[PDB]
Amino acid sequence: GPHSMRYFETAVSRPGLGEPRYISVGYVDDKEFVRFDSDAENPRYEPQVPWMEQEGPEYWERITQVAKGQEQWFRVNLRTLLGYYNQSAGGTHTLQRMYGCDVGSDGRLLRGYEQFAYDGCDYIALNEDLRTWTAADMAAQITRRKWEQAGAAEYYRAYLEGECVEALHRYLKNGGAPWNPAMMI
Amino acid sequence: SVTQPDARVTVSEGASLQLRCKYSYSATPYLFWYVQYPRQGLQLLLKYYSGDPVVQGVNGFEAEFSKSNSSFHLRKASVHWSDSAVYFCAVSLHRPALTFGSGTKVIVLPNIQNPDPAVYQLRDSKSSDKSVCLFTDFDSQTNVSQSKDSDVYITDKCVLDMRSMDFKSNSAVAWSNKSDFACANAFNSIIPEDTFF
Amino acid sequence: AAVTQSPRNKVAVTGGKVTLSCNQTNNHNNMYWYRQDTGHGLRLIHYSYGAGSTEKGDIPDGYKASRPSQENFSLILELATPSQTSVYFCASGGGGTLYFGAGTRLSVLEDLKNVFPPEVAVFEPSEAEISHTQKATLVCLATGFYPDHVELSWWVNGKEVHSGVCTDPQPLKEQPALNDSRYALSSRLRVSATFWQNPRNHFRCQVQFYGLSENDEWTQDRAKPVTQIVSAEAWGRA
Repeated sequence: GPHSMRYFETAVSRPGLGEPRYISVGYVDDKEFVRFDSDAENPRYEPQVPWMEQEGPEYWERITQVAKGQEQWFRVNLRTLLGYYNQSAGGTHTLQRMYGCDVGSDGRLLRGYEQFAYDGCDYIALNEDLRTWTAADMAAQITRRKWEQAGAAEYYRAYLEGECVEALHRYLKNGGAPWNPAMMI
Repeated sequence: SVTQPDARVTVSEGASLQLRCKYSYSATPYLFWYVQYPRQGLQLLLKYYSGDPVVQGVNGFEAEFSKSNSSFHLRKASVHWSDSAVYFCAVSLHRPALTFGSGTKVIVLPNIQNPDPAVYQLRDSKSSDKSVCLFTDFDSQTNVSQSKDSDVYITDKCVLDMRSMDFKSNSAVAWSNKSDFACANAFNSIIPEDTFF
Repeated sequence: AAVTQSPRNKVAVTGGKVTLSCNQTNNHNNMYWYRQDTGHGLRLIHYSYGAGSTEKGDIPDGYKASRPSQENFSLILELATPSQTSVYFCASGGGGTLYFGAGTRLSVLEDLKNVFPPEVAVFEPSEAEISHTQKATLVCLATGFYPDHVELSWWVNGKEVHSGVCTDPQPLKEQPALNDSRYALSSRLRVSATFWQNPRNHFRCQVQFYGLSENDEWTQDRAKPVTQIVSAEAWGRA
């Protein structure tokens, strides 16, 4: 049958209480199989299922480093959205990124995802073509313009059609955001 | 991944310079061109992430980005002798850190005015018996082959510039303490027919 | 620049503890540690996102990193190996662009006794050359030094000169067969015949050698190969 991998990245700015809390959870099919927390005593990716504990320490070391880098990716874009909406830097705000892929019985890609939400409302999302974007408001339309100009959609498209399919096939044995300034919010 | 397929470039002065840089990415990455002049740190020439694919830089250097070719070539119409250095192409995309190419050393060969090939001999300022033989005033197209002997040492071609005198010249140094040190058997090294002795 | 490294020159020993330090004054959140080796260009060892942050680079094996503050990023070599012999660069990472330091040359040898300062000798211009070219070429020769942490400079009448100077980009293996081989370096200061023929003109080839620090214990009966300046001289004649 068909399968699905899905990651959820949430960053919540706590003004005066330190740098925003970063959390990343993963879902193979529809089971939470991995999880990262920045407020943990030893912040790293953790296996949330017994069948992921078989992975070597090299694997966990690699995927953790991405999250710690993604944590830096979100703190920067939180500053941007703070200015885009003309909000004060003394309030709490949340930036969310959802991505993953649906596959078929063949094993090939069926649908890729790349969605961004701010304060619980939709912002910008990758279309089914994996080439165009759908913006929610005017501020996101400003974001889409530079993303179509830089071709940020082709960054994720290689992931969704690539290792996202491959990593899903791997976990069934029973990545991050671009750092091009124009490809940012 | 980033590749500078040419490790070395030897060009005549005043000519054109093309430093090659290709990247292995599915999307447009943050591109950089750094220059490392002899015995110096790294200095930024230019960079690109969006907008005008043609980027201007200091010292008459311009780089053109081609998403189709997936390259960030660095070009210069008329290269000066001072541009003789090593150029690095950097890249950032997945991480906020720069991955570098293997670098390319450029060697500008000076427009030699009047080649006056000659091999002289110099004596120590302190001693006398010990000496060194100097090859100089030759054309830029000349290369240096060291004598196969183990105890006879030959340096590489070296260009000096008498600034304010409009005079650049090539030069090489040979020396040995062996029994028969003499600048007749010093330079098997392409030496010109019109070479003075 | 606003990025400084210490030390700039270090002679290490196999098995010793080496610590490179890099301070900044730019408030850049990111700091980097690279090493340069011919044929490989510039390779990443370790970097940091901020105070307390430590991230592995492309080739972290053998090295340890430390970010005690926003300004300081240090590289720690617990067990020094000859494979760690290279030129190291530090950087600050405000945004995407990088700002480098002057760099640090590190040599790790099997035995510290193989460290030698250079022998400097100035060779007077040839009279046949002066007669032909109306010019005079002096040649400085720095021989038998190890490792190649030398900086050559020409000094005419007290001032450092740069015009009419060319120095070999790399030293020579005196005994090319050996892994540990002393080096030889040559330089060329060329001036007018008249200027050389002025007997009240003083010429001096100055060679800067970087060797051992004071902390290293020396038991060799010969002078400790510390950082020093070896130089030869020559006067004008007629």
